[PDB]
Amino acid sequence: RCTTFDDVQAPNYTQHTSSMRGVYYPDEIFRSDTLYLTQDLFLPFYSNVTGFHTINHTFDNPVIPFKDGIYFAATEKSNVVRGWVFGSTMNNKSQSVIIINNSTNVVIRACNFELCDNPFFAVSKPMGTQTHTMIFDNAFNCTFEYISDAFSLDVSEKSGNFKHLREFVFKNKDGFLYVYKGYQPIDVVRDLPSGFNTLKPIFKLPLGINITNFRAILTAFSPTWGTSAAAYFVGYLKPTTFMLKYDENGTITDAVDCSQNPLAELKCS
Ligand SMILES: *[C@@H]1O[C@H](CO)[C@@H](O[C@@H]2O[C@H](CO)[C@@H](O)[C@H](O)[C@H]2NC(C)=O)[C@H](O)[C@H]1NC(C)=O
Ligand SMILES: *[C@@H]1O[C@H](CO)[C@@H](O)[C@H](O)[C@H]1NC(C)=O
Repeated sequence: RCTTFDDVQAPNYTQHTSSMRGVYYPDEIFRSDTLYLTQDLFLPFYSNVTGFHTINHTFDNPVIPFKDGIYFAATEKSNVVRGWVFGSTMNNKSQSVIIINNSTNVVIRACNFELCDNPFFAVSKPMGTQTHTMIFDNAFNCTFEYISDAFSLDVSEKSGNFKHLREFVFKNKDGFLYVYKGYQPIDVVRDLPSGFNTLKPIFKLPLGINITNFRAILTAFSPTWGTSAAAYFVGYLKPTTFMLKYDENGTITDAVDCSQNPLAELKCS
C-alpha cells in the first residue's frame, strides 16, 4: 500500500556549490606516487549543485534525471536519507533497482517494482523506532538480489548540527551501475561544506538496466506525517579532464580540474 502526504510544500531547488568534491578513484588500477591525467565523467570544481532540503512541511523527493551519472551528498544527524530508486519510467512497466538501508540490512533489489510515488520509511518520534517501510506495493521479474549482513542502526531523531556527510557517485557504464562512496564528519546547520574527499568504489552492479531517472528514499518522523531536518545534494557528472595526484601511499590526496581556468590548464598544473 502506497501513501501520499497531505500538504507538502513544493521543492525550492536551492543552488549550492560542489567546491572540490566528487573526486573518485576512476578505476581499479593501483597507481602510486604519480600524477594521472584522464578524461572521464567528473563533477567540475565549484559546479552548481541542487539542494533538496527536508524540514517542516517540506519533504523533497521528486523524480530527478540521472543523465550521465550523479554526485549525491547527504548532510545527516537522524539518518533521514536512506536510499534511492534508480530506473526510467519509475513504473512497473520497466526495471528499477532499489538501494536502501532499512535500519538492519543494506538491500539492493532490481525488479519490475510497483513503486510508491511517495516512498518513505516512517519512524515514531516519541518511541524512536522505525514503524513503517512503504516503498513499493508489488514486484515481479526480479533480476538482482543483495542483502547485507545484519546490523543495528540508530533510527531515532537527533538534535543539533548535522554530524555526518555521506557522499556517493553513481555511474551507468558498460552495463554496470558503479556506486562510489565516501564519508566524513561535519557539524553544520545548512549547506554543503567546502572540502575535498575522494570516493571509493563500493559496488559494481551487473544490472544492465536503463537508468534515466532516480528518486531519493527518505524518512518521515511521526508522533499523519512529519519531518526531521535533513538535506541531500545532486550534482551532474560531465566529461572533463582531471589530473589526479596519487600519493606515495596510493591515495588520491589532490586533484586539478583542468577546465577550471588556464592556470589549472597548465597541462595541467
Ligand atoms: C530489512 O530488510 C531485510 C531483508 O528483507 C529484512 O530481513 C528479512 O526479514 C524477513 C522478515 O521481515 C525474514 O523472513 C528474512 O529472513 C530476513 N532476511 C535476512 C537476511 O535477515 C529485515 O527484517 C528488514 N529490517 C527492517 C527493520 O524492516
Ligand atoms: C502494476 O502492475 C499491476 C499488474 O501487473 C497493475 O494492476 C498495477 O496497476 C500496476 N501499478 C500501478 C501503480 O498501476
